[PDB]
Amino acid sequence: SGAIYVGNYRVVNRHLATHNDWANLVWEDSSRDLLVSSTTAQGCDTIARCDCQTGVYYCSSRRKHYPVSFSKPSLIFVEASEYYPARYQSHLMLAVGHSEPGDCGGILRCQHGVVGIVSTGGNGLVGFADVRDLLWLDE
Ligand SMILES: CS(=O)(=O)c1ccc(Br)cc1CC(=O)N1CCC[C@H](C(N)=O)C1
Ligand SMILES: [Zn+2]
Repeated sequence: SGAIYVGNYRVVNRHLATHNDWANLVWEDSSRDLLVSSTTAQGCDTIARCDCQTGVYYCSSRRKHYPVSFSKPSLIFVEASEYYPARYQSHLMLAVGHSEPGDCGGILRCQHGVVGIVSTGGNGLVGFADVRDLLWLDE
């Protein structure tokens, strides 16, 4: 579980969004597994605007942060689940690192700020849904 709080926005995995998130919906994209809802309180997370391919992510199944090299956002095939049929997830980045069900929502950060959140994984890999192209989160 986990979310990004920037300005008047909350960014969470779309498959884990709550009733409040859907009642206060700003934007959602099932192909990216992302949903953004509005908040009354102000958020101070900084979003990175870069093309970093290294960073650090939070892994809740280990209560630890790990450094990773990750790929550029692209379309990657993702297996069926209680949340989605089999499909290509877009804007997804892969890294070699530990992740297991329950880890979605962990933040990936580089020196510039928040890069994305855990969205997929398994087999010694971890997948992150990128948020660096959503320029409107800041303004
Ligand atoms: C594939 S797994 O070994 O069950 C796993 C491992 C790590 C992590 Br983080 C998570 C899982 C499950 C997984 O990737 N899901 C379920 C939730 C929605 C995801 C999606 N973006 O379509 C796909
Ligand atoms: Zn960066």
